Amino acid sequence: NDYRTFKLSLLTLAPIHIGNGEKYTSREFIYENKKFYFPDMGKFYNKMVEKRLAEKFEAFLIQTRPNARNNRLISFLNDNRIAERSFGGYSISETGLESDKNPNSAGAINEVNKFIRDAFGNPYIPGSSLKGAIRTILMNTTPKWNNENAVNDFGRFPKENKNLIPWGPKKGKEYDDLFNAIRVSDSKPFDNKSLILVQKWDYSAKTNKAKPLPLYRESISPLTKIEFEITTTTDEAGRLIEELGKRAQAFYKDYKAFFLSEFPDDKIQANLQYPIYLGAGSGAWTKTLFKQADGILQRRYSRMKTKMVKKGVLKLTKAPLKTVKIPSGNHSLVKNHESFYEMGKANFMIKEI
Amino acid sequence: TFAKIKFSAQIRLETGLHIGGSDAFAAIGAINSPVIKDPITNLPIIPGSSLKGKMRTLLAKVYNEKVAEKPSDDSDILSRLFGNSKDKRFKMGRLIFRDAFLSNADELDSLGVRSYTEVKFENTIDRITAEANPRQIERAIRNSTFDFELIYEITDENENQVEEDFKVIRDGLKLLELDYLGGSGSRGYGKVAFENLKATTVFGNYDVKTLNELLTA
Amino acid sequence: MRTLLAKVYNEKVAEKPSDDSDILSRLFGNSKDKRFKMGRLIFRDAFLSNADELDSLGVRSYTEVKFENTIDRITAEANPRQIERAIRNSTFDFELIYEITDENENQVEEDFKVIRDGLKLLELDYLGGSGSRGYGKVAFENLKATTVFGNYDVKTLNELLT
Amino acid sequence: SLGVRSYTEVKFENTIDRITAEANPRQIERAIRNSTFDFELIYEITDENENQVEE
Amino acid sequence: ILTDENYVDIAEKAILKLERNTRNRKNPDAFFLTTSKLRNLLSLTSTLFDESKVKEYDALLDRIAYLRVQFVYQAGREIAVKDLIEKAQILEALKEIKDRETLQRFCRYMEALVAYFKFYG
Amino acid sequence: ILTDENYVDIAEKAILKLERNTRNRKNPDAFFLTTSKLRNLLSLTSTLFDESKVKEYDALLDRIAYLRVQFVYQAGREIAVKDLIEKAQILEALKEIKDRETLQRFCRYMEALVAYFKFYG
RNA sequence: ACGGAAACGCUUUCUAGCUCGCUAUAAUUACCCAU
RNA sequence: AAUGGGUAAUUAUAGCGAGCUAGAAAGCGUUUCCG
Repeated sequence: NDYRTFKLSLLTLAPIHIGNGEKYTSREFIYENKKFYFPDMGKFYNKMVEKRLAEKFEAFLIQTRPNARNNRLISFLNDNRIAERSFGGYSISETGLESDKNPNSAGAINEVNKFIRDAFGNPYIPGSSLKGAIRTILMNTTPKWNNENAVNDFGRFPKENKNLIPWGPKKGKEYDDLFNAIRVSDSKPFDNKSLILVQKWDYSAKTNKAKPLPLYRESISPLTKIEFEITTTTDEAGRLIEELGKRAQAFYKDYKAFFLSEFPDDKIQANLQYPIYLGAGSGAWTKTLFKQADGILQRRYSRMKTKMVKKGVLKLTKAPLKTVKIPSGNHSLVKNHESFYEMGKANFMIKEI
Repeated sequence: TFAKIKFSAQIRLETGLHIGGSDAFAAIGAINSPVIKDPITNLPIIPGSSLKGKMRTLLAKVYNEKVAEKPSDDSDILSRLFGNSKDKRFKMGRLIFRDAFLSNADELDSLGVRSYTEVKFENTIDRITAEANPRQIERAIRNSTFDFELIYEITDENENQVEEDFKVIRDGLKLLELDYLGGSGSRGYGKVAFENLKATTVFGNYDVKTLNELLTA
Repeated sequence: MRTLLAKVYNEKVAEKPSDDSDILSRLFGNSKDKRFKMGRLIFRDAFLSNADELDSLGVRSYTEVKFENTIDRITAEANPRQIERAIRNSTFDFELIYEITDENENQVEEDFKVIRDGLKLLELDYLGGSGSRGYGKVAFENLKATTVFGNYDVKTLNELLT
Repeated sequence: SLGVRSYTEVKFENTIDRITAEANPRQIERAIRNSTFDFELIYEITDENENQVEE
Repeated sequence: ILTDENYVDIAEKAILKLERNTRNRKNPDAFFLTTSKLRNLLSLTSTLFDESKVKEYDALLDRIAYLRVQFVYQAGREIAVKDLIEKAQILEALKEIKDRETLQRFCRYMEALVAYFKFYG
Repeated sequence: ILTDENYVDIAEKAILKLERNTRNRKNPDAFFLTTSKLRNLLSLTSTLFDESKVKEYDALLDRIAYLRVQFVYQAGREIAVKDLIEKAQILEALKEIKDRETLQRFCRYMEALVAYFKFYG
């Protein structure tokens, strides 16, 4: 009876991609209609061996063309007159903002990522992913854990002192383990049709053109309501969960103070709820207790993909424009044209039972 | 007078539980933390020890005043049903937790199932410097329904209590729904439901008509 | 199988195996009686019958090791166990020599109410080891009686082993 | 060559004392199964048999 | 060809035959093949090694034939992978993969390639 | 090389040759190799030591060849394990593992390494 | 016409009771490359 | 400038590795033949 649950009604106000660690490469999707289709490529290969095209198909996956739509899998169907859907059935619709808006380059996307799913096929946001977003809010807005952390004591600096929040069995003394007493459950498995497959857009202060990037994360469409059960046992983990309305705003206000300053206000959008950042999006300042990582964090990229002289680069999408119209008037949901959202910007509200 | 009482509940998952083992020769870039399977059928199972370890350790905060340091210090309502090795008369007490193997072998199929165990990639993200540390753990899939087969054991010592020793069974079948049935538990991993309980008498001609109707509240 | 049958046929709590009643002691034997030694039943060790049938299937080794830590009650430590146990569908040849002494009289049919019930309690209780944590669930199948020594008719008895 | 390092196995058993349930272990040594022992029974024939060498 | 005895020292000698970056002697002996490129080939094989222990061969051979697609496609572009599959006889090892024991041998042969790549790196 | 007489004092002298944390003299003499890292190598060998007592050598040598994968992969990353397998001659001991008696000797040689690690810790 | 003859080292006995493979862990980071 | 491509990291980390009860317990230690 010491348990007391919560209902974190997560509302996506941004493209949110989560998980699965694997990717559909190029030549593994067909742009037949104005909707994508991701077959089972073992089942695709078995039908095509029966249609006697396997030597042509391996000769298809070696030669490039100056055009790009003839280097996708739909050209192998039209040059050999394939007339069935019939494969490992998974298909999403599209918007037109996936590829370059110009028609010639349309449907020539490459290397989409995947979204985490169960073995049934219906996607969900897992509880392990939603809990890592809560932990950074609970990291950065305590004054006791955001101290001079990340003592290496050996070798190279990136070693965070993970033994700063008590979590182990800790022999002799009594088991406290705060994060054992915060128990984030998974989502309900929602539908495939809220997936829009955005691409990542980098935006810096200098070089004001927002450069494209060939990431093609299949993300959740915004304005989708996803609920979570978060059950807490003890008093200390009990109090830190309804406090999140004052913790996530205090996180984001400290996170508006830099990396959301020094930018135009056009690309950044409003909050309208309690803000939170899920995975695979704006990172390294959201997936980071950020005050002690700024000096340290840029050491890892003295490379060709060099992290800039400033803090970092803004992470952006191009998703279809929607409004909520919840305040007096239609809430404009952006401060620009041309469909820029920032990736991973979620919102929630919390309530017991 | 001697009697045995069987409880054929059905353990249906909502978040997929991870009762681990260790495949010692696992692989690189594969499941480095598997679930325990049935050794022939390779279906994921729930052992009775993971059930009995979560029945007792959740009823040791409810039906145990002067909270126990060891399992030998349980305050002799819990030791009467879960056994107590440091006692003259409580060794092997009256409950047998049979393993819940699998029931819906072909009801999970015709929903679309490649394998009966899903694989989840999980990534300990270092907060400072954003280092990544992935892990791949197995889970029994969402709508998997297991065969709970708890067996009660009536001697001539049981007299008045018989029925007192089922509210602790009914609450153990209820305090675990508010918790996880093992697992990398904090994140999801066994938020489980104990559906359609049914007590029957499998030996000794004992009546369970008044016994069933206190398991439906 | 004695202690399961001890809870049915004693009428008082026997503090010793010698204090079991005269229906247990004339099957399992008693040492304090000079009349119930050389007990009637002879139990032989059960070996793997289906060692070839567990071969060519999804199992490789005939024993699987189960990893089983405990959790400390107040400090939540761990202490990992590795308890070996036989795999699921192993089938064991079981034989149950009963010796019809000339003093048996009409007790032969009373004993088979006891042995079958001893085989029916083992299908409800466990068989060896950590039985309140699983590890039991023994099913006796293909129960039938044959006369390995002559001059007895089990035609009206194999229906009791249905 | 059917690898056996010592020809006598050691079987571990116990006793569960009734009403106290405290075990009482035991280590009894047994010759292993496919040991084959040579048996020689000798029936001696004299003139005092008189057609009893088939009974 | 690779048997249950020699599927590791073939894989060790294969990694040593990968020609290094003899150019640009600052931080020398680096391979043209890179780590995250090789793990793409392993993630193919180290999900059949899991499913072979659970499923049979005949309900699984559709993904096995698609390895011959992937190991050619990943090596048809970005020529350092073609340097692997010609030296480490990958495409020849997929010719003989007729059983679960050989499926679990080639999927384990790829893990020896990732091991000595990480060791000699 | 290790025989039935010397497979323990070789393993004792191996652990003493592991270079300590000479840096950071608060709680000194700690090893760069850690306990839970070493047990990953033992769990490999202390499941062949069980199956060698039950099975024959020829129906078991596929997992034996994969030890040469694992002891290189676990030592190719996180260099403190490479400090073990160069000092404790692990990869040389896997060259001579042709019989059940040597398989039960190396799998018992690893247990002496875990023993003196726990003792000198 | 053997310090011999006849004599089962044997009867009864569960390797058993207690024990969660658990604890912490966003599949994520970086922003270019080819000509 | 357009075009065509993604690329590089980490692949589990740290802990426990069994603990405690019982360690044999009841009988028979010669009987019969014999003077």
